[PDB]
Amino acid sequence: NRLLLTG
Amino acid sequence: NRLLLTG
Amino acid sequence: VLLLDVTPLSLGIETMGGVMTTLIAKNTTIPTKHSQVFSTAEDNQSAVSIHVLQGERKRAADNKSLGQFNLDGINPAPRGMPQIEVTFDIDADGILHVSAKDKNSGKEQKITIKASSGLNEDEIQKMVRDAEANAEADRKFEELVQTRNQGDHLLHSTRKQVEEAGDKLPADDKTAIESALTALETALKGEDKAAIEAKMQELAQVSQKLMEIAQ
Amino acid sequence: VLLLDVTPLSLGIETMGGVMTTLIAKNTTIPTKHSQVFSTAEDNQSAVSIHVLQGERKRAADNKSLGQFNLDGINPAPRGMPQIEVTFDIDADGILHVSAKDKNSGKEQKITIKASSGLNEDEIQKMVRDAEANAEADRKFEELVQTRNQGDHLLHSTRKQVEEAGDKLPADDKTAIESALTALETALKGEDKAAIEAKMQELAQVSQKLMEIAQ
Repeated sequence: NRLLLTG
Repeated sequence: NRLLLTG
Repeated sequence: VLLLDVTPLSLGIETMGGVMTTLIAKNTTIPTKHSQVFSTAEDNQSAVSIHVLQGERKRAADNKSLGQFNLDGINPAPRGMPQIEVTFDIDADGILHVSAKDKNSGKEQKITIKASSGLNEDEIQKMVRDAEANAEADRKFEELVQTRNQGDHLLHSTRKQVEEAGDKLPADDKTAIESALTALETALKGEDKAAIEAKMQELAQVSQKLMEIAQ
Repeated sequence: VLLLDVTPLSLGIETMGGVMTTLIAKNTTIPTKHSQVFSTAEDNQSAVSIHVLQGERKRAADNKSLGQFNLDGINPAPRGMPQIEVTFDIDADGILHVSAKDKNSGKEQKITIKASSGLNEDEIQKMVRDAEANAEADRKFEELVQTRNQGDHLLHSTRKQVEEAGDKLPADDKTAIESALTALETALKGEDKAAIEAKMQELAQVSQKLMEIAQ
């Protein structure tokens, strides 16, 4: 379960 | 975040 | 300077999915002390089993078992909330001290492993050989567990969210969602990655309203 | 047989904490196709940025950036629920095709990277050199991010649980818990691992009643 940011 | 079982 | 005392193989513990999680990497010079915090796999879990492993394989079962012990007294809490700090400490004498401590209660349990324990020189060579021979199979196993664990989180989370939504969740939606959850739970019991992914996908396709509410 | 077309350095993306997550490992022979599912870091996040990286460093910033693109249209959902499948596909010509697909909506965005892009031969050698030179610093960085991410989950989860508990949670408890949450959130903004761990510990020590209720 790996998360990604929003840029 | 890594989980462990109960034996 | 002329020589170095080093760990021939990786040292770690078994985590959910039957995978070996390394605490101290191969070829690390001792003395050395490393730690990592883990948690419970199930809601209201009262104890965790620390299965110490030596080896380079991704499957815990394919590694050398150095022993195991339990840490109990973990107070009721949702899965993944407890903080069980596991520390691997190898001293100058080459003795490995493994400890597990519950940060809420402060309870701790330890296991001490003599420097002569583990695999012998040839066995070490065989372990490195096999790990290299099975690098692909291990990669496949690792991604399978990653998938299974992600599905388990989805299953567990979705169920919590359904309850928390109650009447907010439309009947049509809850029917689709719960069928998909049952299907997902069945998939998780198997070894077919595509099947697990298929059920997670179905769940993602019918849970849009639930997600909106839960959000 | 006489030669092999291989990837000189690891290929992957940047994940929460500014760490490089590998999709295709170093020295992999092409053509090759690997995938992994990721999710959103924040509640109601409407898009994810896919920052493609080439290199052996744990810090995304220390790797070679191959480019980036966004996948938008992600429907409202709690953080960690969306399923964004990221696929790295290198074909016979050596062209890397990176795609991100939202499993709920089926939307997909891609970036294609020419075989000549990335780092050149010497740079590859320098990258391997530096990675080895900074193996310890990278280990420290990795555990820092592991700690920060665990604290973030604790912070985020605890807050959800407090709301869900409402009046079930005694005033004394909620006061202690919320102070600890504020302290934790401040810690997460820094680089001190011990400080983050200290605040997670305090939270674990005063959240026992909350955990019982949430459970």
